[PDB]
Amino acid sequence: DLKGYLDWITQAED
Amino acid sequence: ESARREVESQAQQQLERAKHKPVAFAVRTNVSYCGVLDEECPVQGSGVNFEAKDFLHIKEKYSNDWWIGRLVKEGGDIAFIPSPQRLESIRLKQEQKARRSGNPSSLSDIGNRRSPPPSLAKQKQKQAEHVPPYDVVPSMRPVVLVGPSLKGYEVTDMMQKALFDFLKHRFDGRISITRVTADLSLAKRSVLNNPGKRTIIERSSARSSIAEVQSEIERIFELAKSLQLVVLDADTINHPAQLAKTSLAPIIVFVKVSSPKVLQRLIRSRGKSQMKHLTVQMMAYDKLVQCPPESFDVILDENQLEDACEHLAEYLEVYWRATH
Repeated sequence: DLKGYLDWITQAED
Repeated sequence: ESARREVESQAQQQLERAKHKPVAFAVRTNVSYCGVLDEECPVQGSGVNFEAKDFLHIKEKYSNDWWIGRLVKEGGDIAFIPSPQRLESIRLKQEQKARRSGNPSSLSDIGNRRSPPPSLAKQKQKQAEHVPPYDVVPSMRPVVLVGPSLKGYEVTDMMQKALFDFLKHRFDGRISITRVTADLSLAKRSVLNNPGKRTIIERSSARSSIAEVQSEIERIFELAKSLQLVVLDADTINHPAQLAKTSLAPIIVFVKVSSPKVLQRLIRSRGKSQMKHLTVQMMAYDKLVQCPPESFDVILDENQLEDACEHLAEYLEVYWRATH
C-alpha cells in the first residue's frame, strides 16, 4: 500500500 | 371520447419530434411517486417509476400542470413529470385518504364536535421551513475530490492534481476544469429574497465576500448547461456534510489511505514544513472516515494508481452514455 501511494504522491509535481 | 384519443396522438407525435432536441434544464426530486399510476397523465403507460432523490432532465414545455422529461438511466425513454403545483396537489391527496387531517380526533368521537378543517389543516400553514418538493439543481451533478485531509498542503495537492491530469487527458475535448477560490459551503436558497443586492449599501453583507459566493453558484449552472463534464478544484471542502444540504449535490468521490500508519509514514518523508501540520492533518483523517460510506458516491481505496483511475473512469463513462 506504500509503494503505490509514494510514487504517485510525488510524480504529479516533481 | 374523441378528445382524449386525439390529444393522445398529438402528444405522442410531439414526443417523437422532440426526441432530438437539446436539453433545457433539470430538477431533482425528494419524494416517492410514480408517473404511471396517476390517472391525470395526458399519456398513459409512458410514465416514470422514480423514487426519492432521483434526477430528471427536462427539454420542452407542455403546460403548467405537466412537463416532458427523460431519465438519466442508460437507454432512458421520455416520460411525464408532474408540475410542482401538481405534485403539491397530489401531496394533499396523500394526506386526505386518512380518517382525519386537522385537529378533531376520530377516537370513537362522532356527532358532537364537527370541527370544520381550519387553515391549519391545509397547505397554507406549516410554512416555517416549507421544503420545496422540486429544486432547480444544475443540469448534471459536478465531480469533486475530497480527502484524505485538508487541501493546500503538500501531501494532498498532487494526488488530486494528478487525478485531474488523468481526467483532463482522457476526456480531452469534453472536459472543463476551473479553480474556484470562492467558498462553496454557503450555497443557500432560503435565507432572503436578495441578500446584498448592491455593493454600495456599506452593510455587513454588502462589504463581505458573500456576494462572491452566490455569484459563483450561477456560473456552475451555466457551465453545467453546456453539457460538458466539469470538475471543481475548490479547496474549501473537507467533509461531504458541508455540501450535503446545498443544491449543487456534487459527486462525492472519496480517496482514502488503507491505514493511518501508511499516511503517517508518507507525511514524514515529505519535508520539515509538513510535520508541523501533521497533528491537524490526522484530525481530518479520522473524522472523514467516520462518515458512513453511503454518504459518499464512489470510493477510491485501491493502493495502485492504475486500479483507481479506471475504476473512476468507468463510473464517469457510464454517466456520459446513460445521460445520452
